[PDB]
Amino acid sequence: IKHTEYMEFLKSVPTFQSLPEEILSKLADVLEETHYENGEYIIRQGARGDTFFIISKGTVNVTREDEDPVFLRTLGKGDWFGEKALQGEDVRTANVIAAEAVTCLVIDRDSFKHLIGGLDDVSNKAY
Ligand SMILES: O=c1c2ncn([C@@H]3O[C@@H]4COP(=O)(O)O[C@H]4[C@H]3O)c2[nH]c2nc(-c3ccccc3)cn12
Repeated sequence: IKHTEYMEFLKSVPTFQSLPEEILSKLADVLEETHYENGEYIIRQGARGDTFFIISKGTVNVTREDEDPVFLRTLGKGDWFGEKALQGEDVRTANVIAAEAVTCLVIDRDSFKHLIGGLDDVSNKAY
């Protein structure tokens, strides 16, 4: 293997191919693979979060309640989410819901803050 599979996947993602491979190797060491089915909430707006997600398989819907939640966007393989709760306050600012069989590569806060949080795509993200 999985470490090699994770290496090969991360090297294919434009945000992460900017990273030194030794950093990619450390990420591949520590990331956890989680799996979702259609309709399964991955993140719930208003929860407190410490994890960053990279989609390695499937698609997800992002929604946010600003009564009912409005559809924001769909993300797929190679996209990522969960950074805002890692950028200051730890509140989740939107829901992310699986729309099918999903594999996310999940990075914890300690790994994120050292290895990912400085990436300009991530730190300068805007919606
Ligand atoms: O358009 C988006 C969006 N598209 C994807 N995502 C991802 O959903 C994740 C949910 O967890 P998180 O830890 O908050 O990180 C998030 C992002 O990665 C989005 N978030 C997101 N927040 C806003 C917002 C916030 C505060 C005030 C007004 C609008 C708009 N907005």
